[PDB]
Amino acid sequence: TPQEAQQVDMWKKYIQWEKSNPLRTEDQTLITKRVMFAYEQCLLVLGHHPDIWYEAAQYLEQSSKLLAEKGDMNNAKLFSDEAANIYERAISTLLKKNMLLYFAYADYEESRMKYEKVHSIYNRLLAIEDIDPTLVYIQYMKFARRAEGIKSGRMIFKKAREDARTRHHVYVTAALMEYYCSKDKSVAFKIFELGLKKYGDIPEYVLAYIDYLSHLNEDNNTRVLFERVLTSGSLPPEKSGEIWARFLAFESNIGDLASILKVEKRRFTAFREEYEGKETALLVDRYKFMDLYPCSASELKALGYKDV
Amino acid sequence: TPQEAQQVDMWKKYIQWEKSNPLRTEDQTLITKRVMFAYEQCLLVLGHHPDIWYEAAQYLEQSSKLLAEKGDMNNAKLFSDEAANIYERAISTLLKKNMLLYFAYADYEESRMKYEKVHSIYNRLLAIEDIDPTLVYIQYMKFARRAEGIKSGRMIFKKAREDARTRHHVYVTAALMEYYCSKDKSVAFKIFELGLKKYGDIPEYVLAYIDYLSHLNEDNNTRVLFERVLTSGSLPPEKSGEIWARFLAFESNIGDLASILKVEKRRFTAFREEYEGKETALLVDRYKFMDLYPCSASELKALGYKDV
Repeated sequence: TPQEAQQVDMWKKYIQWEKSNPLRTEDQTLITKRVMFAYEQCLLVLGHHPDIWYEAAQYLEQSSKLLAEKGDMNNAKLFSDEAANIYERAISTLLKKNMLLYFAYADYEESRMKYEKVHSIYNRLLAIEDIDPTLVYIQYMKFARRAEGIKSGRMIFKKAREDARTRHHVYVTAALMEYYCSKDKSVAFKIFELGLKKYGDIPEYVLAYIDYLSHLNEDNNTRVLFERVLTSGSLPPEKSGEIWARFLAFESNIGDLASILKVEKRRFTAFREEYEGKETALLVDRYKFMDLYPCSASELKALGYKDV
Repeated sequence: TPQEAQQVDMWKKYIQWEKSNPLRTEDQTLITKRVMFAYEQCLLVLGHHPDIWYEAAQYLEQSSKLLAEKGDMNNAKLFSDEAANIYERAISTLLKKNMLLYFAYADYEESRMKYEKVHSIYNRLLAIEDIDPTLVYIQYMKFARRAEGIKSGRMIFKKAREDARTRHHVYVTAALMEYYCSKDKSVAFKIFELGLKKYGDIPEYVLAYIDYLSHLNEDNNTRVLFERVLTSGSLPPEKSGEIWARFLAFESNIGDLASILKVEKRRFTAFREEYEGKETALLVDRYKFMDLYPCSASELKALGYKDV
């Protein structure tokens, strides 16, 4: 609502004034106390805004940093700990399923080295039945690996495959992790293959896999994967649109005109209904390269051309 | 214009009807003529619709294949050379500078081994002063590679650079060609570097480079590239949005929380204006993964979140 936008601004503009140390004081612990009081007053009527909680926690974070740099250690801990309580209150009441704050809180405790504290935050979220954990497992994995090594990440991945709610993105994340961090193509291939087993009918997963393999730059292996995913019967034709496109493109970069036309023919087959009476529309994707088109916009729509 | 569209559809149907050979005749060359006569009358008034020319040119090419597939060589060649003149007529009259047709023409003549003919078409087009040759050179190089070889491709790439109208896309194409075909990273690097001098300010080109390098999976090199791309003044700050997200994503994949936050701080520092009092919206990009967001679309809305 437009009216609420104004409340949020009066609060933020007011908190800003408070942050500009009106007292002209120098006792940082006193400024921070006045600023927090303001945030509190704000949270009483805007407790449903993730940003309010986040910025407040962010403030105690920067504050604690200042008192530390300026020697004061006692208040550096009090404010550091208070920040974490901000996150706790956030997810413990008004925003119980807010992934954004859970992740912020996780990162904050990770920065403070409280790894067990982190583990309990992610798992706390996961234990909430009505949410899509996919993105949660990903963050969790990135944390395990980052702070406890490969083996730790793998355990989180395993916990992810065993959760019925997890979706395909988790396999992509795991496979690439093995490839980028472990520098291990062998396992990358294994996890992708494993995910292809249950998500061979999801174009974004298949495309995700196709893409990883393409960049290895070994023409043959790449062609096999293309054939396998397109010709296994797992991926419906109505959804193979971009796979065909990618395949065409691939044959264009390192193949020959016979490979290209041949593939473009198999696609027309798959969409004998779709691109019917519009072969010219399909022809465009044979020439377009990142924002460059064989025809003008108006000319391009008069062909009935639509692009992914 | 609705009127225009109605007529095309109208004629396409007729032409199509004539293609069904409503009066069952085992005389193809006659079915063809009847269909071509239909096309001809259509091209007489709708010569400005590329699809009509191409589709007609295709039918002939197919009729030439059905006749040649039964022994009748005479008509096979007759209809083949006929298809070619349809392209020839299409670019010589109403669509003098239409890329899709020149490419389709070139491609057709190429499938018939008429390479000199091909070279002529690409050149007749490049010969036209007011057009964007970029995509024309890209296609020419592709042809030059498959038909005459890598040494030939590099030749078209030279002309492409020599031409003051060309845009960055040609460098990306050459660089990747050297990578995907020549399997030569050393040259891919030079071309990309060569190009980087002329287009360090074009986010599209830079992202293309980063992406190529990034997939080579050598951490420190990728990092160095990011630092150069984002650090030299060549890239207008307001157009760095995406590069910074790639950078943050990159660190998120293979680095620790510190480097992640370090890059996030630099991103913010380069956008104080942009995302101000909207720090939370940026935090979103720290977690998002290929279509999975930490918040609900509406929640993302309130944060003033836009996707770079």
